[PDB]
Amino acid sequence: GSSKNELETGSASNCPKAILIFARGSTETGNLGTLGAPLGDALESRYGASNVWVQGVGGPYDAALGDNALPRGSSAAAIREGVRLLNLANSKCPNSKVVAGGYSQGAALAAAAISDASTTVRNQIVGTVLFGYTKNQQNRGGIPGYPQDRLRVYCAVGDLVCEGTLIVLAPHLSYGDEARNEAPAFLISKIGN
Ligand code: NA
Ligand code: NA
Repeated sequence: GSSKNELETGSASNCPKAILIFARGSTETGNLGTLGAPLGDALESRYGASNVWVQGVGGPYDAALGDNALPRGSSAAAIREGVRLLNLANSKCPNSKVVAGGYSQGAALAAAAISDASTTVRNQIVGTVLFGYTKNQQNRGGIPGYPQDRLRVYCAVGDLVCEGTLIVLAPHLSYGDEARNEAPAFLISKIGN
């Protein structure tokens, strides 16, 4: 489908301006899902496709429904895969700008992976977007250890997963416009001209 693996396939001899690492929502196919794919497209339209590596969080992250109930909102193995990818970006391309994101379970995964990441890796992540953030309430609109200016949380009116519950209703499926417009505009501001 819409998956992207450019951090895995790219050459440390041609590091890009930006690397996006994005985690999909529960039951979404591929490694980007409905929001990661247009978010990556938008960054490639702004900077050129060869100047952005788009990477989804796959492998061990199976976006299983039951893993929402685990304490941080995803599996330990899925969070560790997020960390692994952030570290691969830092090992291959330490001076590339990293931007991160997630939807739904994937926003919990991203938040936990950024919390667990080294000071070096968190410093390289210039911007993060979270859509339908399942730990919005519990993490008070932030990511632990991550400066607020680098974050945007998109929590729709009536998306109760942002309100300390795991109740999934139609507003949870409303983020496509933000993934094509406000969210990439924010990441572009953090990457720079
Ligand atoms: Na690309
Ligand atoms: Na919307």
